[PDB]
Amino acid sequence: GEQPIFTTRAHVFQIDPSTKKNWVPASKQAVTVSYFYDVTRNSYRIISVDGAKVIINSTITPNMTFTKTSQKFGQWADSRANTVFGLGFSSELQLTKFAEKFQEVREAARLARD
Amino acid sequence: LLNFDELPEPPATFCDPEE
Repeated sequence: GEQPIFTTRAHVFQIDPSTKKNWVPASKQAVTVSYFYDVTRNSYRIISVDGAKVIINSTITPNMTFTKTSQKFGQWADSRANTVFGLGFSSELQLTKFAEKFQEVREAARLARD
Repeated sequence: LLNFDELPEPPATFCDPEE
């Protein structure tokens, strides 16, 4: 009931809630990050898992934005989890492809709820 | 709020060079 849409690998970070200025690593090494379409819920999600620890389970809505802050790093806010996720990539192209997929998914999310 | 008045710097490993 869940189809993978796009898969990449990145280092995952979350912004420190107190200072809002520091990145806390949410994974020791790089982890798999995937976009999924949830056929049961008619929604798109970003899912990253490190064994039995679910690091990212972000449902993507049209309002959410992925902001690139370097050639290899970008971030998006997830109000449901009350956090900001950052992803660090080993090549600039992986960041670009992730950002482009993110924008694609935002419109799919809005078109899917029409 | 989760809003940023200023965007945060990326982690030092993933920053763009400056110079």
